[PDB]
Amino acid sequence: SVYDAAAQLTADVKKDLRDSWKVIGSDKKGNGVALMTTLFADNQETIGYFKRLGDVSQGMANDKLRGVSITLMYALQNFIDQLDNPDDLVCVVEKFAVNHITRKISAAEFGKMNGPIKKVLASKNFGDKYANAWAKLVAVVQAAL
Amino acid sequence: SVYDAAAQLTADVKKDLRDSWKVIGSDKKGNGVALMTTLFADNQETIGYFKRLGDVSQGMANDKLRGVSITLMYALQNFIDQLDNPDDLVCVVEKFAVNHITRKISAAEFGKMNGPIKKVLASKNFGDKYANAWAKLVAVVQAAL
Ligand code: HEM
Ligand code: HEM
Repeated sequence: SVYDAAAQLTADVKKDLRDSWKVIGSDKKGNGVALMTTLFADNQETIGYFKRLGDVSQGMANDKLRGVSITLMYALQNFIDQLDNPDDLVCVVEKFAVNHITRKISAAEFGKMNGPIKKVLASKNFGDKYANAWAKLVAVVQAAL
Repeated sequence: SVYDAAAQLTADVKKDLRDSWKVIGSDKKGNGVALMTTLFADNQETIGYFKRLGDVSQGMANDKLRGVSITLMYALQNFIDQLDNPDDLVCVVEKFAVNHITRKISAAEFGKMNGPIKKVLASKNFGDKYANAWAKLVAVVQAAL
């Protein structure tokens, strides 16, 4: 359950999330677009869910893609900000899950963002320890899907 | 159209938006809920759009309402952060407008948030000058609806 998943965010996991976000969250536009373009490159099958965006290969030059990419980073910002209060983290995660459920995004589908996150993290000198930390946060959302 | 509305965001207006946000945005849960509950109190009819939230009379105590309220504040955070780049502000405003258009929320209906905003600002001692600045930000989003 989402409540059990949130409890998996231990002290050190929370710390690693904050430490890496401090760097990653510094460039929301750049890292956000990198996240999306990597998702579409490594998992081309997900492009169908983003028909509204148009030609996704344009990257940064695609206004709709840039809009979604920047907005995506503020969702991550939101999650990180709620790490101190599990009750708040959960209600925000559930809200966030509602819109993805409406788009029929499964927990398995949602989990594909883990690849992109791991790569962007590694490009900034953050290794497996951090990728695993972020995977735990993603799992919280997966539990609500 | 959206670009044209963003043009009213002059140097002075952006300055007041940033200064007032520094305070208002420092308690996203508290002020976010204040905005929502005030909207519902002053315009009871807007509750019709939030049936999914359940018993909104519970306010802060309502997990779903609290979830929407906190998240709402991150949309504003997004906008404030994009003020110095019209291109980015526009793509993020248009993305934001997509979900509200799907909900059949007209520009006039969206404008009802001006009252709550003015009242929340007043509670932190930000007068009409600041309320006017925020009305202009709301006008940019209204231009997309
Ligand atoms: C770290 C993981 C993810 C985060 C934090 C995230 C965040 C967001 C946010 C905040 C929005 C914009 C608000 C909204 O329209 O609901 C959004 C839109 C969307 N997301 Fe996710 N998302 C994630 C992963 C994914 C994945 C992996 C898929 C699909 C395989 C997905 C599919 C969608 C779709 C289709 C939209 C609508 C885009 C549009 O038409 O504007 N998301 N996501
Ligand atoms: C400053 C003004 C406003 C801001 C920044 C704002 C922000 C947001 C955000 C961030 C979301 C979550 C993402 C999404 O589902 O689209 C949202 C959801 C929503 N907003 Fe707005 N909004 C504003 C005003 C309004 C107004 C005035 C109405 C109605 C008259 C409205 C109706 C909705 C509805 C119905 C939802 C869905 C709530 C749910 O069931 O989860 N919004 N809004």
